[PDB]
Amino acid sequence: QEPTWLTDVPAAMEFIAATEVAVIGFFQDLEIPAVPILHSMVQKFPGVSFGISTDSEVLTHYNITGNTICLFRLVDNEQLNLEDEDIESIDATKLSRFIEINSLHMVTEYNPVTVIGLFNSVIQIHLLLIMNKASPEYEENMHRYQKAAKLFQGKILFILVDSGMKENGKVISFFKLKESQLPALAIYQTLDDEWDTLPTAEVSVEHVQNFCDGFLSGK
Repeated sequence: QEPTWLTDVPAAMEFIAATEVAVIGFFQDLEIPAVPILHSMVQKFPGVSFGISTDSEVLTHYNITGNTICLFRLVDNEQLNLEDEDIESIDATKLSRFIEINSLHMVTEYNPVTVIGLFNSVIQIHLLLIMNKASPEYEENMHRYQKAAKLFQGKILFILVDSGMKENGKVISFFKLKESQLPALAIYQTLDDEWDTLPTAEVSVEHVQNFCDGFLSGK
């Protein structure tokens, strides 16, 4: 596949808004390795919209000064730049990992890569839904979790922790929760120590919303 050409500001915003995660190359000239490198990511990241613009007014709207590749994401309205020497010495693996790390969605799956992205968002409150992907109720619970995530966008990053995976045993045990108590919610702060849990949760929008609104209270 190939990146979509972006010729004006309304076309660019629309392109970025149509997708939870967009990656756009903003170039003052196409004679740099960033362009084919950017092209090569498309087939690799099927869940990302790739665009490209040389248009002056586009670059200006996004406050671009010189060759920059940006990742945009709905969930926290972020715009992350790969600029200057990052882009000068850009290779595919560095762009690849940058996209992996920072591809946060309305609900992001938890793994050691995404957690880096999650911890570096301006949003400092994280919610975990800890349950097993092989549960009967996984789909329904997840849909409802997605619905509640919309209610708190800009405020809380909704995350899924698949308890069906060994790697996640330690994160689950930090919150003093056991397998038999799942599905459960755990909410915490990136810069502060307080957290809370809702063991044996019913994952209804109302329950999730109440749990979040309680945590947000006062802070």
